[PDB]
Amino acid sequence: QLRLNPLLIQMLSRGLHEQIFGCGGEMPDEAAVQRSVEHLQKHGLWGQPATPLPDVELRLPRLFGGNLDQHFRLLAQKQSLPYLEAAASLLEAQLPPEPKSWAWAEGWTRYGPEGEAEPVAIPEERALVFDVEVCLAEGTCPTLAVAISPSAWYSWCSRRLVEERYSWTSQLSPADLIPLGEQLVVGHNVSFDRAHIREQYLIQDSRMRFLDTMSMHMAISGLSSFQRSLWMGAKSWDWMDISSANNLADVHNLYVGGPPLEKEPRELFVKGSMRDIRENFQDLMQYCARDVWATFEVFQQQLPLFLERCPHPVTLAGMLEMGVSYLPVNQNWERYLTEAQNTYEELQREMKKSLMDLANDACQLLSGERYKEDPWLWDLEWDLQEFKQKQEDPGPPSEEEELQRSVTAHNRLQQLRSTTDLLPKRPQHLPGHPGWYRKLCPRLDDPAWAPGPSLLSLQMRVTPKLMALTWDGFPLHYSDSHGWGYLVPGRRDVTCPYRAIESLYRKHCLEQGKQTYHHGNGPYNDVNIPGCWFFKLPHKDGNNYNVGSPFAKDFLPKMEDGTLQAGPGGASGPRALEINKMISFWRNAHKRISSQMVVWLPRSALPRVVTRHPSFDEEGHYGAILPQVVTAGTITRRAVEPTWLTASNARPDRVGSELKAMVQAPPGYVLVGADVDSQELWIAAVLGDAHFAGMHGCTAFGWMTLQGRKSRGTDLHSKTAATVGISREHAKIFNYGRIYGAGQSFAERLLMQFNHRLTRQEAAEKAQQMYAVGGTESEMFNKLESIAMSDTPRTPVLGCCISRALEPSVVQGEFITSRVNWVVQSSAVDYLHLMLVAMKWLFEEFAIDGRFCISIHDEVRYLVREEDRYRAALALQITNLLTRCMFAYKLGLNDLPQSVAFFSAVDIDQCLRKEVTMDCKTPSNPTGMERRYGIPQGEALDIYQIIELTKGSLEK
Amino acid sequence: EALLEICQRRHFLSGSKQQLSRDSLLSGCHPGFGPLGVELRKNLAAEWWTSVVVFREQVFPVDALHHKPGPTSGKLRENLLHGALEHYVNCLDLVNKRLPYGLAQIGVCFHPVKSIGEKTEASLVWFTPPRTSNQWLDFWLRHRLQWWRKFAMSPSNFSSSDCQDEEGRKGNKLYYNFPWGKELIETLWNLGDHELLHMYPGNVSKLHGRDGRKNVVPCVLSVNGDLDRGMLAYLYDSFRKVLKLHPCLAPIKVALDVGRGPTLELRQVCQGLFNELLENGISVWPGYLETMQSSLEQLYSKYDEMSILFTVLVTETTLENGLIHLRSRDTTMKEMMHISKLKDFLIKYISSA
Amino acid sequence: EALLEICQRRHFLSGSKQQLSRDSLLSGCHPGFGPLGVELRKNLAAEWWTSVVVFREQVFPVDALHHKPGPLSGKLRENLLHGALEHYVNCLDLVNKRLPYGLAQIGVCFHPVSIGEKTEASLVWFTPPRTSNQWLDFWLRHRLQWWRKFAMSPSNFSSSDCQDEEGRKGNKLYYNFPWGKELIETLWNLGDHELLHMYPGNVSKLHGRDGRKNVVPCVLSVNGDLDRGMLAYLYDSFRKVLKLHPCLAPIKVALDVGRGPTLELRQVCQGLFNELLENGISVWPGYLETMQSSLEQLYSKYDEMSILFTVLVTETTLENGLIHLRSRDTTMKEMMHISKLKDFLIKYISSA
DNA sequence: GTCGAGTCTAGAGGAGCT
DNA sequence: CGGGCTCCTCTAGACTCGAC
Ligand SMILES: Nc1ccn([C@H]2C[C@H](O)[C@@H](COP(=O)(O)OP(=O)(O)OP(=O)(O)O)O2)c(=O)n1
Ligand SMILES: [Ca+2]
Repeated sequence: QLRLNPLLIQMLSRGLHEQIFGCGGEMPDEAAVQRSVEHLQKHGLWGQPATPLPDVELRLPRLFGGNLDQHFRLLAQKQSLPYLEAAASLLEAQLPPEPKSWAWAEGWTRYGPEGEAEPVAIPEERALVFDVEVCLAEGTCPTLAVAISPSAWYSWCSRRLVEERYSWTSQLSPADLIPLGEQLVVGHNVSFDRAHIREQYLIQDSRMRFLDTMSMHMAISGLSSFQRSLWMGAKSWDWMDISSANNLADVHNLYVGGPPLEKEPRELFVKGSMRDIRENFQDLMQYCARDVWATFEVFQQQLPLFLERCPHPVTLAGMLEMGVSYLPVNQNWERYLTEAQNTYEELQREMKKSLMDLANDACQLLSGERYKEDPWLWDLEWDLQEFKQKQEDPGPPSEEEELQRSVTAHNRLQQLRSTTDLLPKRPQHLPGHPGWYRKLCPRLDDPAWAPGPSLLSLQMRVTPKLMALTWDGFPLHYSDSHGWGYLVPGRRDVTCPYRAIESLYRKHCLEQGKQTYHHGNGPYNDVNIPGCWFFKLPHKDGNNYNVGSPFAKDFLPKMEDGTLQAGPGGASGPRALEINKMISFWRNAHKRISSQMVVWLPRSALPRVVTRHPSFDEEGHYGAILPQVVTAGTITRRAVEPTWLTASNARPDRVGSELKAMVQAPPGYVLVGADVDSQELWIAAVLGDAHFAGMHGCTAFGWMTLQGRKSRGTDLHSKTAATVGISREHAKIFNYGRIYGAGQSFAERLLMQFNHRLTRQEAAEKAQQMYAVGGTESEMFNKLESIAMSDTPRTPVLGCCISRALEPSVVQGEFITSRVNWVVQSSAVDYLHLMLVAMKWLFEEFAIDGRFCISIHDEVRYLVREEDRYRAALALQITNLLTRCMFAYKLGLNDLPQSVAFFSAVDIDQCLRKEVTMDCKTPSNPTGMERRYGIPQGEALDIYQIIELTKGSLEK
Repeated sequence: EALLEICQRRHFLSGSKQQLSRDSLLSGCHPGFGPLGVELRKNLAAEWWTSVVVFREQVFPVDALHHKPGPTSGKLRENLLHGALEHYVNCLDLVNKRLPYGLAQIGVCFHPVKSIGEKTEASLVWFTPPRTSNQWLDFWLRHRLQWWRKFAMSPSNFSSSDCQDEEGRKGNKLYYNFPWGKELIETLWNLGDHELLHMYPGNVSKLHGRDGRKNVVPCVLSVNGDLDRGMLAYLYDSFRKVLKLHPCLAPIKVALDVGRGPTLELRQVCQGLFNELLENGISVWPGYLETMQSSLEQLYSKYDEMSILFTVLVTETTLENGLIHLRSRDTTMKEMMHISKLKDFLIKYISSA
Repeated sequence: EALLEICQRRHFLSGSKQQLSRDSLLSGCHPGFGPLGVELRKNLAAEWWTSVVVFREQVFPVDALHHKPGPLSGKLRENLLHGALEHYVNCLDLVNKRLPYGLAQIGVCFHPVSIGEKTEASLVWFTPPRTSNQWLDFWLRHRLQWWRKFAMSPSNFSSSDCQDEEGRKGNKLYYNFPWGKELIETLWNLGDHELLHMYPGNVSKLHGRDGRKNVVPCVLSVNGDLDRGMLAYLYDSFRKVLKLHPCLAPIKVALDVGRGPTLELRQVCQGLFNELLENGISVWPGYLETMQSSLEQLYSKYDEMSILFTVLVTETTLENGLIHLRSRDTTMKEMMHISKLKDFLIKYISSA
């Protein structure tokens, strides 16, 4: 079984190479082999021996087609046929005019000829153009929808719109969604519209696929984010006429160019109420129909161009599968939300106490104008606005005396109540407090009013002044042109008190043990605070950036070091930094996470496997979140989702960062998945190898990438990390910056940021050594730039073209870095498409009960049946093998090394956590997953364990 | 200590300096509390009751007697736990044998010191299914610690410590970082059903509580706060000499005053306002009855040492335009407010705190 | 008999059926009170506090310990009077030695019978001897008014004059229980004797400012049993319905649920329950029950528990928001909007 | 007629992920 | 020339509308 490359690389075993690449491989060019050996020994890499990995014998399923490419093309065609048929039928359809009067009934209504509305249970069509309107006021329920069929027009109205009721249940169920059922549903940003179809939430997958015109626009003529900013600012420059923003207005104006598409100015769904929508029903339905028609036009103008520029059937057959993502949740989701919000509120309230105390004690400086000598609160607005206008014991009182005194005091009090008329109708807000203090206190009219300066936070520009922060014995100071700095005293060229600052620095230098005398980011004398020098704070991104807050996570090392100190002293500044670092993520992401649309499956909708499992709680609720993924949201055609592709991994200190761990498979199901090992690194290495000599590891970079393992710690990431001293997860950033055009200064800054021990000189020397290296990775760079500079850059594997906005004909040498990165990133997207096609083929062929769950780029999760976890793991290993072999085949290599042929580990867990051996202990989850929710640690299996468990057979 | 002098002078404590030492205050041998310490402790008890008993469908009050009758002769109770267990079977009729449920109490417990010390302690006895005992213990640990930290100026002084019993029973211990050291203010114990079976010998079908569809003998959990040491912790926490007690814990909220004249109309207005605030649950210090007229600086210092949230000054001008002078303990900034709106602002300030 | 059976069953009087006795309830030697009895006594104590301490600027709370150490070998306190006198000298600082002023307390007092403890409400009034009898009559009138205020039949709360063994005048209050009049409060004009005894020599400390001159003040003791007052009001209130006063009844509104779906209707019930509690209305969470009894049986049970109103949430409450509202006193059923309920209840409690 | 509060928007800087 | 994205809060400017 053992086989070797001409450069002594253990290649794929005989029993697998014969089944995949077939016999008859030509002998490699001996001149090329000698050239590669000379190149390897030029950099001192030839002659290093590697251990022979145990060869794998496996009976692969029949790869019909003739070779790998034909096999994948046939799979993609057989998967995408019934939906391409429906899309074609949509393209060749004549539609009657939009009805003038829309039905008001509840449910689906079909408009026959002459606009005759007819109640129909569901659209009896295999192809629809869809749009769902949602009233944000009430919640996340669908409000109304209009659908376009090849024959008729359809409209949908909900109970919560046609029917009035005091209360509607807040927990969504599939009984208040849109019933749409080999169906195809077309729409612009159809991920939003998919989430409101009731059959998309069952575990058993109905054969429905969704086509997105937003994704097709991004594929055909997408635009970079910087190019997005330039295009918006305007609204060579020829690209501004072949590309547009992702709005249906701009997309329609680009592809179709008809009369401008008009949106409703009132925004009765975003900023309106249910009564406002019952009032303007016909207007909103007609706007919905106009948008559906614009989507139909854009689809007609887009389907040809997409198949022209993305002609491989695998691209579409994978984009169809990448839009049926499915996350199952349970009652632990609500617990997670409540616990994370409560912990966030606790820590925020602690910090607010600490700051509001400092605010209140500073108002006492107003008496006597003492703030003028405060080196922090001297430049604030300390103004007061005036109020505006238009005997011996008598004895026990008798009862009549009691009543008379009571009533007369009451009347004396109530007669003054009439003097309210002299008060202005606008109530003044804290006129007796200084100016900087009124702004911190919410007005009494606010529904969330709290006593004191309740609006204070660490990001405000007064907090580094109320905390009396100092940097190296210098008071912090803010300039409107340089961000935060500090006032180095002793310069001789409300006023700034410079004698107070000199006294403060003298006290610091005589107490701490210290001694024109300072060197820092530089005396930017444009600020010109009299009597002192304004030195800027050093920012982690360089000396050109501005620090937006001295409480950023890059200052905690400087805080603990002793340069950045708080005035109160002790653990006040460190605790402020720690709490900010703990609540940074949830502060941004709580509106996203808490507003996810969860639909709770009733016990009737759950399958028998779930309901008969001994772990099925009769009191718990099981639901599902359909991620609203845009299957192509970048110029590189990556998927985009604001929450789940941005979800944080469980950190020990981050609040709410156990988000993905709350995606827990239902009883009877397990989550089988794997992560591609050094995906883009191997892609770049194999591209360089195919460009250099046509053998794996012919280049020095390819040989370095290929030789090693992650477990042994001898892989390229770990080797680089040990070489520099940084962690592997930061060696990723370091090497990826090196590949993606980062200069040596970036490496210097990265080393100084990560490895605090390394000074400027050491980091600069190491960066120069590692970038100086006719280099180790020169062939990969040359091939990537050759692909980028060609007339029509295409992916070497599937052939998908670059966006028309990024061709060299329309751009005269600009945005070149984005184009060169597009090659590798779109190659990764092609890898993902191939994996999805192959996994779907294997599941269909060998009768594995499971469905695609989610794919966060390099990762791919499948909600497989519990009994099919090992067959699914074997299928995942086989698909990785075939994807790598196809990648090699399309590059003309005809062989695959054994090291990269299989997944390092196929995780079989009941959560979406990164590693199986993780308890996900965060401030919001201090006990852990197992203690609180009862999630046992899963198992990660290698290829050999999977073969031993499955006997190497996918059939069972 | 200056704080103890302030507490004696401002009638938070009682007795002489010799009678009020750290050990006597921490034991219960102090002569008692002043009229302000009584109200601060009442505020603590009210907040504890609100947090624990009021907003729970399952927590009920319980009446445990002060003396332990019978075996030869009786004694004085040392904890409220023992008396609460005697009501477990009777209180299963209220919850219809549903679990979990609780019994809560605030009372004085007598500890040998041979001197005798009295402590005001708030206890919750939580009967939970044995499978959920650890999760309920963690829940109550978090709930109690956040309740203690809620009114604190420095919540980091309150801490927690996971402990263990002689019988290997998991527990917890809260603390307050007093200037000398850490002192135990609360203790949560996962006792189990040993005490229930010892107290109720015989058939255990009498003790069965419904864990959903499964009857089970509950595991007992006990929480035992310390209200006397709690208010001493808050007096040390709050402490220009000012006691920055929480707006919900400050014994006195507002302090009324007067001008020089006209006395007959100003005193009628002040009596009307005084009755207005008392009818709305705002404790008032009748400073307009004082026979001695002092500089506003001295009066302000006196009111700050007593934790007075606001100082209301009614002058002859109030008779014309209805405006009063309002001062704030926290900021020392004087504002003008119409006398008709004062009660609403004060209720807003106390509730929103 | 029937009343005590109801009270024990409805958790007014905790303990065994045989363990409850008339003389055990009138002596403090009883197992204790159920949660309803505890909340009723808490209501009574709050009413006493508001009507004595809160509105009077001369009255301050006092902190007396349970035990009395030192040679007389400690001793449990038998009355709240002596602990108040020990605070007399140091509590002249609150009023700047100005007379009159008072010290009021509610606490437990241990009476030998067996040790039978009674929770008593006391007020010691330090007044100059000139106006002692006038203040005694004033307090007598006010205490009688307070006791009669909540009574459904205020004719039973009588009063009488008495002479002490030392010739000191005083008054006594009695509730006319069905078996006879039991003493629920007593007022005494004991003058200075004790203040001097407890403080022999240096009467300059005991002197109080009776206007301009300084005098030693006569003390007045008003002492009333809150436990026997609770018994008196339970007998006053008591078809088996306990018509306790709205300000004394432990639980005001009994919240309930009546139909399906369970999870949609219990969210409404929980929201209403949280709203009512935030405004200081005691609610009985009857909606948590899984096994539903007859509506008439719930009405009888809640009438026995002195719950003012019964609120029923049904299917219709989801459509138009109307809840069923039943009044304990008038046994009248009506429908009102759920948003109007809290204001209605607050105004009803305030009106009484 | 003029002036201050509510609103609305846009830019800067920080922070998640791959 | 690290790249591609996503979203958040804080601040300053501009505009509008009602009240003196
Ligand atoms: N700072 C980063 C992080 C990631 N990526 C790209 C390159 C990777 O190929 C891809 C996936 O990131 P991974 O973290 O998976 O990088 P690796 O695949 O090298 O990690 P591993 O080998 O552990 O899968 O994203 C990048 O360019 N820059
Ligand atoms: Ca990877």
